[PDB]
Amino acid sequence: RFLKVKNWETDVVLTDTLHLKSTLETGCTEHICMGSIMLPSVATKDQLFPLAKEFLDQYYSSIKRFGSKAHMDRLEEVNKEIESTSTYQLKDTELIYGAKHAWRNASRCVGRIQWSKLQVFDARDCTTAHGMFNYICNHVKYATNKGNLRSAITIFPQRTDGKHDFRVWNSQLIRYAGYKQPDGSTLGDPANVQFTEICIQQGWKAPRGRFDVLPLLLQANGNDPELFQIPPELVLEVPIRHPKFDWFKDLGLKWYGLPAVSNMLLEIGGLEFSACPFSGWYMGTEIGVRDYCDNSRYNILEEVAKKMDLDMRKTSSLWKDQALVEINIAVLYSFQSDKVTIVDHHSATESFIKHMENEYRCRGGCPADWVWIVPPMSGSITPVFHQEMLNYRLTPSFEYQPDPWNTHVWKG
Amino acid sequence: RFLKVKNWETDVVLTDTLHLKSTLETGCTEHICMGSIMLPSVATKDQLFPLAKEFLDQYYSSIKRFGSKAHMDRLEEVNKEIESTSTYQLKDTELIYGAKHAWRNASRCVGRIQWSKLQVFDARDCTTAHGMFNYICNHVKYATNKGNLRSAITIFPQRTDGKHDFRVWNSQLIRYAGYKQPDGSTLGDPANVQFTEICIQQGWKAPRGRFDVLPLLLQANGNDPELFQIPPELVLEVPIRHPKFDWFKDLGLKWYGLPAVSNMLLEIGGLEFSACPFSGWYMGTEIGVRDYCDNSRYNILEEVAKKMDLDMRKTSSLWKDQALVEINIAVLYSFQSDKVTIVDHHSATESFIKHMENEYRCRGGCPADWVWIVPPMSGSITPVFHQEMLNYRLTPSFEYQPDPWNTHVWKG
Ligand code: HEM
Ligand code: HEM
Ligand SMILES: Cc1cc(N)nc2cc(-c3ccc(CCN)cc3O)c(F)cc12
Ligand SMILES: Cc1cc(N)nc2cc(-c3ccc(CCN)cc3O)c(F)cc12
Ligand SMILES: C[C@H](O)[C@H](O)[C@H]1CNc2nc(N)[nH]c(=O)c2N1
Ligand SMILES: C[C@H](O)[C@H](O)[C@H]1CNc2nc(N)[nH]c(=O)c2N1
Ligand SMILES: [Zn+2]
Repeated sequence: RFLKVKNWETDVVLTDTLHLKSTLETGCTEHICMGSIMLPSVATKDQLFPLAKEFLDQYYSSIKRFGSKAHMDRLEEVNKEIESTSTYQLKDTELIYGAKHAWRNASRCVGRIQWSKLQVFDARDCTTAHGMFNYICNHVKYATNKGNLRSAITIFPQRTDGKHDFRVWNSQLIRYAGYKQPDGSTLGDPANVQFTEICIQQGWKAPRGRFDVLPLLLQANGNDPELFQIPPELVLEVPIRHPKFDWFKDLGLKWYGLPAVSNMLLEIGGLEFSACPFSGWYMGTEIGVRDYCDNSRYNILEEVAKKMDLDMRKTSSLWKDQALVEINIAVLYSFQSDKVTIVDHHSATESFIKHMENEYRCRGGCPADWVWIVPPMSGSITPVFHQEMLNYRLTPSFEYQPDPWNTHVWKG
Repeated sequence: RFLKVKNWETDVVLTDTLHLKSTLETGCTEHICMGSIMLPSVATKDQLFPLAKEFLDQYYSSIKRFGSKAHMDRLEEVNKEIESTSTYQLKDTELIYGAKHAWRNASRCVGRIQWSKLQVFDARDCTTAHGMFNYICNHVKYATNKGNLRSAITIFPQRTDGKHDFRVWNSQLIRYAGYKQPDGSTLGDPANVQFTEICIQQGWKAPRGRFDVLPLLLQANGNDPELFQIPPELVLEVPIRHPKFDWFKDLGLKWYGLPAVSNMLLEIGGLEFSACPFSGWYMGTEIGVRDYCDNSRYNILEEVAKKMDLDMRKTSSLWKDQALVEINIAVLYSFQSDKVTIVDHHSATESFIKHMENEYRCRGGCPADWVWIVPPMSGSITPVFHQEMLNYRLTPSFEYQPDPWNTHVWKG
């Protein structure tokens, strides 16, 4: 009832009781562990009050007024509004708390040491896709902050019935387009090929090149979504050069500064915000390992091996690893020389260990998904590899949701 | 009741029903996942017959005679012997099947494609520590096979009462000694420091150097354990050189050829074999990443960085990664140039994916522990990073057991 997580590189032990607050289910059972399944898995007014009460009880317990006068009245206020409207509305302060804690509880996030420094943009007065575009542009500009990146989230109106849904159809505000070829291969980002042709469907005019920034596809209040192109002055990009290999520029590689995921659902006291794009800054490996070196992504280990004078015949020459380290020294160096915020997987994972100690101290635990926290290269030389982690689903939370084109009752 | 695991680098999907046979518990619940906990957690004659029956039912179902004449008689034979002796004895063939399947079910093992080619040495007639030494020496010689390594396991008598236990006190048959220093630091292998002084306790005379092979500490039939030194001609060692950097020899590094874990418990039809050393061959990373570059192990990233002309001031120069790749090219190259069997983490993980497909095909699944299967470097450029895995505990199995010095009722 009070479980222990050990670190095996430092012999450090912490005791988890925060998992007792856990409510949702993990997909694991007593006889099966699903901690490597990628995505394991309309509401009524009955269900809504325990979720609202539970949330309000932790919000007022966090401003040091649990069960006090303001809390019992807010309880009644929301109870009455859920009887009346079969839903309710969060205070600005409750929205900001809920957002920061959804991040704080995101067990797959290695960057959560920053969770309390999150800028919450309340876009709950938005009514149209143009309104959404405007809010998103201000989000991008604000979070980019000329390379001194700042964490932010923009929260569009919550789901009501279910057919009046606000959705960003992009999986990230800033993504490079993916184009299939005659010979089957892929220019640009193979991840986004289907989306890059959904945009062409709704009317995008593709500049069929490499690092072409995709347009926004914004659905407001359930209406069919509409295309908007982010002003290119708002999309900050870092050209990737190496601090030794001058042929690295000839590779002609660049990535965007702002990782801003836009396809997930924010849940706060039973309220479902289906459009809530949030951004931080990149950890180096997400670009230099996964974006660049994934087989089904940019898949550039070919060239980086070549130009380095590498033994590509033998699988065991570790030419794949050797080009992988250089690519990540190059993204880091390129980003830092342009004063664009980036964190290397060593500093980010040490920060997470530090963050984990803070959580267990003042909170009683820190839900963490080892499978996602360990970086996708050099795993065991980072401190998180050796750190046992308990994963469990606290709320408020970010949750996956299906892509909107699989679910949307179209009409136009 | 019929779960699906997906690969996300190939979009390949397999269906797991083998988990329905699963019996033991995983440590996870519906509300907590412990898949990153390192070690989560005397028998009676009542418990023994279902375990014996279950095992016999799968053994006879494997030689294509399930429920037939020989099976129902063997059932009765073991039933009668568990009534009589409150235990029982495995046939040579049942022992070999049980052993191979404990390996086959070891969800943390990436090398299981070889599980059916396991050499089972039956040492159940052993009575003394000298007998154990003899069996172990023949094991080492056989499995080493002059560098053309062969998988093997030696199975000492099963636990009976609990105070007459056969145990190898070494965690591996071949381990380098670890000596603390005046200035606190460590010569040799810091992992084994406590064992390296337990040997000195029982009378070892330490050649306090680096790669000093430890003596065996063999406990037979519950008696106090005794020291034996493996003939050095039986301990095959690979000097580590790099195929580019001639200062790599000056590092003066070597590892033993034979990974042969000796501290675990083999469980077969409810029978507990507390001493069952088993060996295969090293995957490169266990030496070049964990053994060499772990903080609390040989911790040699210092020098390999230095001699390479590396920027060690900045954490973000990825000097740690850069020395790590070279070290692993060097272990691989050194082992292969000496015709000593070694497998690189690329081939071993591709083989495991191939093996996984075989299992789901002819068996209905393959218990796999993602946390342990993904190699500790370059995780996402190997195919297992992108492979969802269901972990569950089948039997026969290898299980952890406490170190014998924490449990042994001494007397001498
Ligand atoms: C401030 C800098 C940040 C860094 C360095 C960071 C780092 C990461 C990384 C490396 C991942 C793994 C995702 C992948 O590998 O594809 C991740 C996931 C995640 N991040 Fe953070 N992040 C940051 C900010 C944020 C913010 C501001 C939020 C929310 C407001 C957030 C919420 C999440 C969530 C919910 C996930 C997991 C979602 C899933 O299940 O896929 N992060 N983060
Ligand atoms: C044939 C070559 C083999 C290779 C390349 C191999 C590879 C590995 C690796 C890399 C690990 C992870 C352990 C660690 O990282 O410290 C492992 C674990 C394991 N291996 Fe294999 N292995 C081989 C043979 C065998 C054999 C012959 C057996 C049993 C008879 C076996 C049973 C196990 C078990 C039970 C574990 C996990 C034990 C635990 O929970 O710590 N392996 N193996
Ligand atoms: C705020 C943030 C910052 C960052 N630096 N990186 C992030 C990565 C993801 C993310 C991206 C893709 C996938 C699916 C494929 N891996 C899961 C994710 O969590 C995310 F949501 C948010 C991120
Ligand atoms: C047969 C075999 C082959 C190999 N090539 N490697 C192996 C590694 C381990 C092993 C070693 C240490 C630990 C604890 C610290 N990691 C767990 C293990 O499973 C093991 F048992 C067996 C192995
Ligand atoms: C199969 C596995 O669940 C999947 O590849 C996961 C593993 N861990 C990950 N970890 C991070 N940070 N990002 C990912 O995309 C993944 N992918
Ligand atoms: C904390 C974590 O459970 C621990 O470090 C595990 C992670 N995965 C591992 N995987 C392998 N192959 N070997 C290990 O020692 C470990 N250690
Ligand atoms: Zn689990």
